[PDB]
Amino acid sequence: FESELGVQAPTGFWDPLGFAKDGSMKAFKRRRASEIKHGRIAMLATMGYITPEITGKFPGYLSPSTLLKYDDIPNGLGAISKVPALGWAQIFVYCGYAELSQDQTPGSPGAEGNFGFKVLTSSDPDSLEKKLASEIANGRLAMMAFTGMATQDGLTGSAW
Amino acid sequence: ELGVQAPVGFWDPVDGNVASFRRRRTVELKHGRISMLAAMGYMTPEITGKFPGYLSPSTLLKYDDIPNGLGAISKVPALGWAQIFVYCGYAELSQDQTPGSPGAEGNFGFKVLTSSDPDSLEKKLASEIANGRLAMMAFTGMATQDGLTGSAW
Amino acid sequence: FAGGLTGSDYGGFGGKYEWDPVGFSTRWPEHLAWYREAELKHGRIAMLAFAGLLAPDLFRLPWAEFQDSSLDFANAHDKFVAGFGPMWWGFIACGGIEYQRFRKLGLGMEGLTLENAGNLGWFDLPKNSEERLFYETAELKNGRLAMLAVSGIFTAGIFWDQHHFPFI
Amino acid sequence: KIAYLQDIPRTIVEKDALELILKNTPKEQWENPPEDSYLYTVKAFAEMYGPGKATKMGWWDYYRLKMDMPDTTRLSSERELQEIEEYEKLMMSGKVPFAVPGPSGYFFTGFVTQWKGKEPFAGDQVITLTENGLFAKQFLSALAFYREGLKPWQRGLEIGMAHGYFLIGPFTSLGPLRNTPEAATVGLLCGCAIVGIVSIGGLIFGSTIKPTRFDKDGDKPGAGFIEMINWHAVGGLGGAGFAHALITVF
Amino acid sequence: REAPKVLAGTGGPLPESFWDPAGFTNNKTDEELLFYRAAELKHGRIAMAAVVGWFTNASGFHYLGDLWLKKPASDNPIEAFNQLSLLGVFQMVFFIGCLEWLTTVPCPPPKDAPWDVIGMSDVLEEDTDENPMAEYKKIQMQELNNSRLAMVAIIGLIVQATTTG
Ligand code: CLA
Ligand code: CLA
Ligand code: KC1
Ligand SMILES: CC1=C(/C=C/C(C)=C/C=C/C(C)=C/C=C/C=C(C)/C=C/C=C(C)/C=C/C2=C(C)CCCC2(C)C)C(C)(C)CCC1
Repeated sequence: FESELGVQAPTGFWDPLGFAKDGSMKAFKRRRASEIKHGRIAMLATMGYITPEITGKFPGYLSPSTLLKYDDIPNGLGAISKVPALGWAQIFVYCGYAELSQDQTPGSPGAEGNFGFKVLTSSDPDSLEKKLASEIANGRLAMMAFTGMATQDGLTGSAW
Repeated sequence: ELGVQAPVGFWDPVDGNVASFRRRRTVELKHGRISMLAAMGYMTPEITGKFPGYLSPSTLLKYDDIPNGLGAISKVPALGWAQIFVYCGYAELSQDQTPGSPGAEGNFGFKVLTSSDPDSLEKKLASEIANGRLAMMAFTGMATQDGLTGSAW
Repeated sequence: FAGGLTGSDYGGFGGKYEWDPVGFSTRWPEHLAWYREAELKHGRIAMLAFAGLLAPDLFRLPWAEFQDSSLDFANAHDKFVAGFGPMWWGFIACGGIEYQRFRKLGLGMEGLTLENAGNLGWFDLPKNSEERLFYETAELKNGRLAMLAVSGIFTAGIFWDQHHFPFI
Repeated sequence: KIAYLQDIPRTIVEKDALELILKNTPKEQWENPPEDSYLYTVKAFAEMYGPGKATKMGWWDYYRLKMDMPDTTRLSSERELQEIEEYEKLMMSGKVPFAVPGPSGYFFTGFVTQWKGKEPFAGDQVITLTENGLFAKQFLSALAFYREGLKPWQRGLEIGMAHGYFLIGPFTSLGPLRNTPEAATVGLLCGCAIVGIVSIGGLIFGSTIKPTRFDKDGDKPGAGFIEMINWHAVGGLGGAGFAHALITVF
Repeated sequence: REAPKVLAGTGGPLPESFWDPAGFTNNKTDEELLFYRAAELKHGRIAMAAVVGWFTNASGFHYLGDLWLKKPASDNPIEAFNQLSLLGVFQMVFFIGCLEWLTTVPCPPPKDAPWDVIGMSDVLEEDTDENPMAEYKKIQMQELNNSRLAMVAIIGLIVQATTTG
């Protein structure tokens, strides 16, 4: 496989470690499904750190019983022990459904990153590859940005 | 057909298909039912009081000690609302939308529509969805009231 | 099974249950009218009995003899019947209603059949013909449940000394 | 139809009970019930008491008759008769409803294991789960003694390694010198001695019985078995030494 | 259904109710569905033994582990795992590793019924008509329904133990 949505321009078929010399045709889609899912999580993850930094923490109470003004929970690592395990369980449940929804089993329409969002469905103006490639490329950038951001929040100690 | 109403048309300045509308319809009716349950559910801890009582887990003879519209918690009934959440899932995994051949039909277990009073299609199917839409806005508006405008009444 | 009586049908995950595991219907088919009449009348009274035990706890009748505390479900009976009392007021009332049932089905209840059983004729809410079938099963299913419910209420409440809605 | 089974008074036997009798009794016995069969008593009495016959009995005679007839509960119903008629059919067809012994009894596992083997008259071909199941067959076939493609010395080496490694334990522990500072070299020597003794026995077997299932074509008979036994001795030495080395080092 | 017919009449609350309220089986091939069952039965069979092992250990019977540690280990099975000597755990892993190797490579189950690790399919009938036998489908239900209950049961034990003691 050398002609999918991943080959943008600055690098060609970038497989230095040779996962494609033996990458089966379904393995590409499986790994592509992994890449699309990873990239979309990273975009949500990145927003989830840069947005509470500039925009203040949620005006609210997070847990109506355990006094969480969103300000005692820091933006970054360590918030895992600050957010309640149930608010952690409830986001785990919500993400649990989002895959136990319309299936992403091998060969299913959910297995190539298609789920039915269609926020940006341009009327096929030679832009379906543009939006697809942009999502993949941004997800690749978001994953790299997050890992640096995670190391930023860890090695320094807090936030950035 | 179905939920098309009278004061407005298809009200789609944004689905607009068949299969996608069917899934959206299932979401619409589902959200409608909960709001109607929640709206009338919120008015009851008000007049008629916090009706509950009897021997409950860590809440024996609890007169629905979960106060306010949000319910709070503090091991008062709201922890028992998780049992409502769990048993709500049981009906959501047994009498669900995957075997729900029409939009949001659960085969009418109660048979209320078998001439007991509701009817198939026509106004009743349109009245259910329209009432659900009103309650969903009402429940959300009631959520704003409890948050920053006192309590319900 | 049991004539055309609606105890079965519309009865859960299976459409029809037909629970007669002693054969009291096949062995005594002439009494299917009597059994329905008894089963229904048991359900209606039990449902009023369960809804009974709860409402005196909030409102009390203006008879001014029942208007006294400590008359729970373990002492109200033996207290009201006097040297006559309120219990005879209820019993006379039940006689008036039960006499009406005699007139409709004759003195020996000869007119009692497998379709008029437990049908006093009070039709205000029901509509159509299939709903009457649906409502008749809804009647019994509620009625049979309350018959076991008040049975548990009376036994558990007086054994464990509860005397109130939790009955525990 | 049969004469005495018609118009029989209900007082002699009830209708349902009589039908149950007729169902339980085989059809060929209706005409002349054998003897000591409830139907025999029904015939011997219904031909004496009935509409055209003696219509009355003494109280004691009727009491004794009522204790000779079935009491409507000692007779198998239709489903029980089906159970028997099908269980016997299974048993005679060479299939056994699989059962497993328990606390003085057996639980039926609800499985039909075909019992008679390919040779139905052969006594050792009756197929059981523990010897003729897929796992049992593949486990026995994959043993060193049976594994396909193994040279005889390889089978001997594998079996000997197993035996030599195992045989050290019973001596180095709970042995005569179990508490001595060494307590394991003694076990090593005893295990090697046991391996040598059983290898000598195998050599006796191969020089007397001379199995020829391991010999390659055109070889001295029993040569494969002798090679297997010699390499079992070598493997026993090796396994004993390896177990001793592990015990001493660790 | 087509392909889910190979695992038909074997799940749901009642035996013939294909539950799947997520579409995890539709569009999947026959071998994949059979492999999904092989995962289900293997999880359930271990779960059944796991629950039994949990209860015989949470009541006070941990002989091998009381005689190896020379002290009565704690009744809490999660905490008793830590106290159990590391030699015992490694041997426990190795024994299961040998069993998992044994079933897979040397004595593989068939490809049409990948859960027949004992291999009854070569002596079983499963398609006869006798009543006092041929209830093998019913005993398949009891294995699956019990095992499914054991799966959620053992998770409840671990989750509650690791959280609310
Ligand atoms: C979850 C991560 C993930 C996965 C599954 C994929 C998967 C894929 N990418 Mg991809 N990619 C990723 C991340 C990922 N990518 C990131 C972060 C970038 C930005 C650098 C890219 C940039 C990129 C380009 C430019 C192209 C692809 C292409 C592809 C496809 C074929 C190549 C292949 O087999 O890659 C398999 C990938 C993996 C097996 C990931 C293994 C990662 C190793 C184990 C670690 C790498 C070092 C890591 C950064 C260390 C982190 C440090 C940490 C420990 C502290 C395939 C669908 C090509 C394509 O679409 O061809 C048609 C293509 O042209 N990707
Ligand atoms: C290892 C787990 C596992 C696996 C692989 C299967 C596999 C299967 N089940 Mg099954 N089941 C399980 C556990 C499992 N089951 C448990 C625990 C229960 C009890 C509720 C059931 C109850 C059940 C019913 C009632 C039925 C099946 C059926 C089936 C078959 C259809 C495929 C299917 O449903 O999805 C296969 C794929 C999965 C099950 C994916 C596993 C679940 C994913 C990973 C998400 C779950 C994560 C969870 C929410 C969080 C974990 C903690 C949790 C305990 C709270 C298939 C062979 C149907 C069948 O064959 O009937 C004919 C059917 O009707 N199952
Ligand atoms: C342990 C005590 C017990 C209770 C407490 C109980 C309760 C109910 N059983 Mg039940 N039951 C058994 C015992 C008990 N059942 C046993 C041992 C068997 C095997 C012979 C059995 C079988 C059936 C069948 C075949 C049906 C059935 C019914 C109902 C029903 C109605 C609900 C509704 O219709 O309102 C309720 C409340 C019908 C059904 O609807 O089940 C939902 C029906 O078809 N049951
Ligand atoms: C208890 C149990 C069981 C059983 C088990 C068994 C049976 C085991 C066995 C085991 C064994 C039995 C093991 C063994 C091993 C062995 C080894 C591991 C060996 C090795 C050896 C070696 C290595 C050697 C080498 C050498 C040689 C060959 C010669 C020269 C010298 C040398 C030394 C080099 C069962 C399952 C039933 C159940 C329950 C559990």
